[PDB]
This record gives sequence, structure tokens and C-alpha cells, in this order.
Amino acid sequence: KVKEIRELTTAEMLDKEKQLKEELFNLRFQLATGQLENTARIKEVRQSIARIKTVLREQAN
RNA sequence: UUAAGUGAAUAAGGGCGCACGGUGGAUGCCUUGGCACUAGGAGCCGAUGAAGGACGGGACUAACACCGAUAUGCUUUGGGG
Repeated sequence: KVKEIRELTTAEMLDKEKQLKEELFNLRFQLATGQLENTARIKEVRQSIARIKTVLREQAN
């Protein structure tokens, strides 16, 4: 959801950031080659990256 | 039978009236926009980068809207069920 993000330190924040990046790259490729039953995840990953970034923003000033 | 005289009707096509269609959108009714004002708010925006724009953002994306690499959306405080 939203609250589990607030628990982790800045290290885990950047970790999950890079992990979501990689997942987005894989979703991108597997789009072009006729796959990905559940395409509604291409929203979730971008929105989660957004949430992580803003929550990071509010802490660092 | 001869002779003299009289002489109707038919339409290649056209006129008039009637009856039935075809093109064309007047007229009848109607409003999704306008016009002129009344009362009240408001009367500036900009080097923290303006007005206005180009390019992009969706499973599909040609356009219009909204958005901006956090891109058809992020956080929080109230409403709603």
C-alpha cells in the first residue's frame, strides 16, 4: 500500500527503486513479444516508484 | 352500273386537366450556443524564468481534452458511501 514504504530507511528506498526499475524494463520487453497476460501492472510499478520518490522527498527537507 | 354532290374515324408527335412518384430543402415545431444588462468578488503576471507554444504520456492512439521523464498522474486535510 502506502504505509509499508514509510517503515524502511533510505537504503531500502533506493534498493526498491532499482528493483522496480528492472521490473519495468522486463515488462517493457515482454510487451513487444506477445506476452504479459496482466498488463495492468505497468501502472502499478510506475505509481509505486512515484510514491517512493515523493515520500523520500518529504523526509529530505 | 354510271353521274353529280356531301363526307365521318384512326396521331410519328404535341396541348389542357386530373392522378402518382423523383430530385431540393422552404416552411411548422425544437435547443446543445449567443446578445444586452443587474448585484457581488476581483483588478495584474514576471530572473524562484512569465504570456504563448513545440515535443511527449494510455493495451490499442489519428484528433480534442488533462498531465509532464514522479507524464490519463504523487502526498495530506475535510466532504461522500
